[PDB]
Amino acid sequence: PKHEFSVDMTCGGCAEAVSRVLNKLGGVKYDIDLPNKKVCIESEHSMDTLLATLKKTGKTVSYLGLE
Amino acid sequence: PKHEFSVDMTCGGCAEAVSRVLNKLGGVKYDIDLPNKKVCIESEHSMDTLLATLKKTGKTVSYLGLE
Ligand SMILES: [Cu+2]
Repeated sequence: PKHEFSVDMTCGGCAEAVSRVLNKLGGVKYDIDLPNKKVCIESEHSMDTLLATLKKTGKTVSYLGLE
Repeated sequence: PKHEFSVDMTCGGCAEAVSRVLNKLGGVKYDIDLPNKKVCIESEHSMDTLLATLKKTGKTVSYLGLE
């Protein structure tokens, strides 16, 4: 499944921190779009696990949906 | 005790993120100096706990010692 999240990243540092928490979770393939404040994640991890992982950053996160 | 950490924050968004994770931990009095990449924390929480809480952000964190 391909999950789509809004994450309120406002600098390259914010983007890199997202990548680091996702790397720590593992079992993910992702792309981070800074100008559109979007993270897409291909994973077998649950929506809730991915959400909780992103929210660890301390950034505002919401779920946009799924393919 | 009064602990000091370096946290590699590059924008105000990064400072907010640090604020949010520390608020969620609770039992802390902190100040964040964004241009100097420094976070001072007065807490009864162990250094270990504060370090782990800061590293949750996915930002690079190091320990600048007791005041
Ligand atoms: Cu930032």
